[PDB]
Amino acid sequence: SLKTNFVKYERKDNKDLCEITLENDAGMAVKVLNYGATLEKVLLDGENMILSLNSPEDYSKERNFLGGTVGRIAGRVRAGQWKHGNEIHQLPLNDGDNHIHGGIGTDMHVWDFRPSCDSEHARVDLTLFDPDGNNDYPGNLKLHARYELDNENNLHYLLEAVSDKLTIFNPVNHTYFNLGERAEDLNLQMNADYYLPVDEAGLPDRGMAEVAGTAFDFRKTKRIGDALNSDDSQIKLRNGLDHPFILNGNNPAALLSSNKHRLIVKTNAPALVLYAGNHFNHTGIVNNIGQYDGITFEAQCPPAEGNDLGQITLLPFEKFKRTVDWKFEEGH
Amino acid sequence: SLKTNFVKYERKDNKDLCEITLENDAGMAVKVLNYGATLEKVLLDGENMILSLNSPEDYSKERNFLGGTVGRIAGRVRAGQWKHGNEIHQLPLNDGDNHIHGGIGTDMHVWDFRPSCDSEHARVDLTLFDPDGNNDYPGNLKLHARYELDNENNLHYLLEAVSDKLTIFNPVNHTYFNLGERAEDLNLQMNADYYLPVDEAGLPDRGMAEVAGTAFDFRKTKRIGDALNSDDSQIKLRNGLDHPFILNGNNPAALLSSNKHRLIVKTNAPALVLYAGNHFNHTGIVNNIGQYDGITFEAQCPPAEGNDLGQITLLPFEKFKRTVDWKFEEGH
Amino acid sequence: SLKTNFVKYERKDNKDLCEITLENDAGMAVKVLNYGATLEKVLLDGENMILSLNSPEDYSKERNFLGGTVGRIAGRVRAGQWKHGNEIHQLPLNDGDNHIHGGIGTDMHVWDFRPSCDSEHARVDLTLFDPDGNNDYPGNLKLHARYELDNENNLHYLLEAVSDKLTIFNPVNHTYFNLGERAEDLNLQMNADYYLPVDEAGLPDRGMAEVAGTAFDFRKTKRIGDALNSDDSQIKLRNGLDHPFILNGNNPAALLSSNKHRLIVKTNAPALVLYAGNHFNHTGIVNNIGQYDGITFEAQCPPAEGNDLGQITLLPFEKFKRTVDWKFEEGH
Amino acid sequence: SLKTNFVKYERKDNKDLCEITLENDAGMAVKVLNYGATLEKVLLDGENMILSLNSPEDYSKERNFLGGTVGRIAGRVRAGQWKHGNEIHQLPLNDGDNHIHGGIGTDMHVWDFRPSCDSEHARVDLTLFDPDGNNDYPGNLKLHARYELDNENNLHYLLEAVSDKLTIFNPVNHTYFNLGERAEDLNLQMNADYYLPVDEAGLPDRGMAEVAGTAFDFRKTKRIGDALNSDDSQIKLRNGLDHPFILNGNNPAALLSSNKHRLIVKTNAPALVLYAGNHFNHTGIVNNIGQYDGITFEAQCPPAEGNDLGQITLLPFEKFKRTVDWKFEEGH
Ligand SMILES: [Cl-]
Ligand SMILES: [Cl-]
Ligand SMILES: [Cl-]
Ligand SMILES: [Cl-]
Ligand SMILES: [Cl-]
Ligand SMILES: [Cl-]
Ligand SMILES: [Cl-]
Ligand SMILES: [Cl-]
Ligand SMILES: [Mg+2]
Ligand SMILES: [Mg+2]
Ligand SMILES: [Mg+2]
Ligand SMILES: [Mg+2]
Ligand SMILES: [Mg+2]
Ligand SMILES: [Mg+2]
Ligand SMILES: [Mg+2]
Ligand SMILES: [Mg+2]
Repeated sequence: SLKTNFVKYERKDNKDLCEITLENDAGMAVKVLNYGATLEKVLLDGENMILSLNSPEDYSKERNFLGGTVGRIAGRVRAGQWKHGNEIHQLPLNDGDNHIHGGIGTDMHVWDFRPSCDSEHARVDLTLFDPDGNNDYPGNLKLHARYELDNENNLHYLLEAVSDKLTIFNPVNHTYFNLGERAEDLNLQMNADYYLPVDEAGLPDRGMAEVAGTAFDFRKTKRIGDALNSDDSQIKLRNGLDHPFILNGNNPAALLSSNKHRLIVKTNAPALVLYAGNHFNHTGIVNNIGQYDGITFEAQCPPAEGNDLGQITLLPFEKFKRTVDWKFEEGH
Repeated sequence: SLKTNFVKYERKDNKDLCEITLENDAGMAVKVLNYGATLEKVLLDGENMILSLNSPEDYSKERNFLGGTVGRIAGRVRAGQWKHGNEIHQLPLNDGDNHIHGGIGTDMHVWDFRPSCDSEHARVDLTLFDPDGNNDYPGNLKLHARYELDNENNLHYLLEAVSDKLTIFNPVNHTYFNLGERAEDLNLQMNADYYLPVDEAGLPDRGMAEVAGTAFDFRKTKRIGDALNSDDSQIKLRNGLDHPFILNGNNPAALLSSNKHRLIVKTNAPALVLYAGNHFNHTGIVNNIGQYDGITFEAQCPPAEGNDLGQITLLPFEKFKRTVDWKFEEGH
Repeated sequence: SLKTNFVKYERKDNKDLCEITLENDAGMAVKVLNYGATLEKVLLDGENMILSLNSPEDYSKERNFLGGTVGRIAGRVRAGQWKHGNEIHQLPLNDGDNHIHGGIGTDMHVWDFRPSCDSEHARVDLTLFDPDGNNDYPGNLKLHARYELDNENNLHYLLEAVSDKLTIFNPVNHTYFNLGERAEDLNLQMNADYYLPVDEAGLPDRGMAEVAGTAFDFRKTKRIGDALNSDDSQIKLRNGLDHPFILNGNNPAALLSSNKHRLIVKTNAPALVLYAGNHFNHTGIVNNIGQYDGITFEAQCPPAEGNDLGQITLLPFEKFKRTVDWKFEEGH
Repeated sequence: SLKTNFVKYERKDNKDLCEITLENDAGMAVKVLNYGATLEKVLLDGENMILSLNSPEDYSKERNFLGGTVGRIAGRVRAGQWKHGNEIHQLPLNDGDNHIHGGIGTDMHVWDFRPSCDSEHARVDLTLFDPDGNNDYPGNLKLHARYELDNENNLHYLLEAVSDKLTIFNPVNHTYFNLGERAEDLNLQMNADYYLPVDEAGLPDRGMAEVAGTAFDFRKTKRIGDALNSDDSQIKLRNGLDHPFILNGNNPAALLSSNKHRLIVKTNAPALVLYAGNHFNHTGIVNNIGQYDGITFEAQCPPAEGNDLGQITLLPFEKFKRTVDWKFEEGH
């Protein structure tokens, strides 16, 4: 049967930290932490399809992002500045001259949760209240995340939010995928004809450039390591992939594959930000993960070159809705 | 036919007090009072499945909770305090050092009502306006309760609300179930692996504890009286069950049974607070009910240990929606 | 075919006054005025089922109510006063010591309109903006009325509204029905066990009274004239029927019949206010209508005895929705 | 397959200008610019059905309107004044004594965009944030435009918006149609019995006039050039058609035809404003288009004679929704 359960493993911020398991009748078990509404593991016949830390306890010892619901804004904001009309709002500069990842972001907070299931799905709904002014963002914000598993081995991620003030909001699920192997060795096809080259600060500075003729061309199936180990100046600059790709609208958004498994990625986001875990090195808390072991498909609106953030602006009471679907299937 | 009617029996607060009857074609009659949007009786072939007072008039003579729509917050709030950001709001201390049951709560107000029916349901919709600042709660609040009976002997309870200010809201239906017998003698199975132990003040103080190895273990069908008459320190502390149970997500939330009847409880709440009518003693207005005659399944977000009430916070204009389904069927 | 059209006949308030015709394939033609979103005629095989003035031009010469969308509040408000919390708002005293019919109400304004049709319906949607403070009511208000005709000779009336401020709103469609004859001679059955007796000022003063044993008993089919010509003190007081009836929830709300036609009335309102055109006398602008020629079924929340108007209070941005269905069929 | 793609061709306002192509399996390709959410081309078996500039780059060199999403208000506002209650708001006088086309309107802004497709549709969703006070309009505004192509050669246009302040909003899609020929030579049938004659300033001054007996009568199929070359005083005044037509509600709103093609126009707007490109003259940036080469069917609420703009007033948080459907089919 489709079923759910959870176990409490710790306390943080006067709240319980739990590990929630969703199971189906098709060989899949999904593990979620209410800490950061974090996707911890995706087990297909016992094999983990994503990067995970050594233990659930490890996730809250420091900020390592993997699996997390990162907000209020995932990625960078130039000079931490948001201009609307003749007004500019200043966000905290936690990334040198810029702002990144919401400051002390939502991936670091303990969310409330509620598991449920029916004849078609096993799911967990998570909620978080973030007060007006937290990390200098305007608006009381209510966030709702759902991870929902069906019998077709599709894991659906839904992230909804509402603010009571004009604000900016562009969160992302920060899961790294490896299909039980290493992302460097995996094949990728992606329906994106353009990417955003970035500057030394890691932000776009000239809008879209064609992927054609560059390391970023995944229009035809290509080994990820071919891009990572190329002499491409943008790859060298960011020590691997660390780049927004602008989707062309054809389905699926991305298809990641090994000889044994395939992952089909779909989303209502306009972009995928691909980061190949360029900084991992088998040390510290994350000693079980090395460089290029996993790759994100961060489904969000792309980071912007400057203070025009119209795309990610929410009116008071406007419903934000992000969907991502990760479908796991058998290889060729 | 599915049908409705009502009778006026009294006046209170310059309004009429009525008793509304919903009937189906499957042997069920449900009686509702617009006073407190209160579930008065659930008759299955003439046999009452819930605790009821001697007469409808008795419900409004004093606060005895049974059947009532208790709000704005059912249960306790530590120190009556709600912290959001750097702001704390103080609620009335009607429970010693703490706040309980909304002060002069919604179970004590006269709601407006409207019966209706169709080929599938007989229902009554009830509404209440609670002004900003009543019982020191922020926000004008509009509440809508519905009791809806179908031909499958399911009684659906829907409780919706909206506030025009940032506020806190966690109401509950306070029906006590007995299946025409005494709850102490009934069997219970409940899909909850954790409960919240409470302190001397009746509030949680350490988050979840496993039900395994305690009186609170209803994972396998167990006579309620076995828990009530056990030497468990938490049972002794609260003179019986008076505890939040955190649901594991598997269906149903609870199954209460006698040899003759079963009640299947489903809800979109994350918790059930179980209270076994520990204080009843066949005296006063409630002289027809004794200790442990009935048990609640209060479907709400759980009472919290402190002033972090994020789970029950509503933005202005945010729709709150609680569902409970009580399905009555024949025994084994 | 289901079809619509309109003709312009006059100018008022720098706007065009039009008469809109909805037609079906089942012998029905419905005439609507954008002046007051007014139901002008309901023609079944050429025979008018409702009271109408001599000409469309007559409707805007003075306030005669028939067919009109009367708001913001249809009927009386005691002392013109609305109490919410510790605040009381004062409405204009256009009814002696009381307020009635919204002051210079929405039945006196020129609405915008748009006809449309499809394979199932012919309809006209009408809209009106009423500014904050008009007739001393709070809130900018957007009203939307729809008259929609199908091939089953059902005319659906939908009235929706939203305010940007906490406010009170209880409009009604003021159509008088006669089935091409005189209402005094028609039979009526109504699923209401209670009515609200009124005082000398025409307002309720003691809540519900049983219809049983009074002129107001239409639980079993009865000639309307039997009530009108009875010695009942409430009938004498109001010179006929002028009374709220509280619906019991069984279907339909009312059934009005002659030997040739029947009208089946359904509504999502809790009450019908019945007024038998007690003041008409074949004089003035309305010289074609005499006493008791038609009867309203004003589907609204009932007039209240005092300043507690919780039932009709709207939060800012709360959607009000009233439906009425008038189905015309062949007699027995 | 239904498919989408886009190409970047320029930069403007620190954003990329792209040309988005939607294609189906029925011979249609639609080209959209994110600059002004502009409909650039509609190709049916290689033949363009609408007016287009020489190149996508031409659209942003100056304001020429064709294809554009023109807002916040398309068309004129008398004296630039909006009266609500006792308040009047003043808009910029960019049209002599009047206001027109939103000032520096939304057809001149770079919108964000996202293509997508499925088994039934190929679409592009575009969004724009317009700050409070831009062009002296109140309210932060979020606009969403969608162009959606199906396999029946219907192109659907959806335009939605929400403001956080009481405001006025009446945008339009400004596509000119020619069916690969010249509009002057095309036949038109239109289900509108009334038009709004205009004054020297191009605004209505007397409400509706019958089309019967005038050049504006398209109730029966008529060559557009017959109206354009007539001696009608309103045609002479505006150098061709430049007039609101008020729809009668029968389907379709308009049918434009050549010997080879037909265009079926449907809309939820109450009016179509018809402008026959009266000013084009094969000079300047638009040197490829001459007088009467194309005709708009601007689906909006009609321009008003004065400061009563109730029809186009939006409450804060009220959802505006315009639909237009353009279906292209084979001729007779
Ligand atoms: Cl801006
Ligand atoms: Cl490494
Ligand atoms: Cl907080
Ligand atoms: Cl006892
Ligand atoms: Cl009140
Ligand atoms: Cl008379
Ligand atoms: Cl006004
Ligand atoms: Cl020319
Ligand atoms: Mg601060
Ligand atoms: Mg390694
Ligand atoms: Mg106070
Ligand atoms: Mg006893
Ligand atoms: Mg005033
Ligand atoms: Mg007469
Ligand atoms: Mg300004
Ligand atoms: Mg030419």
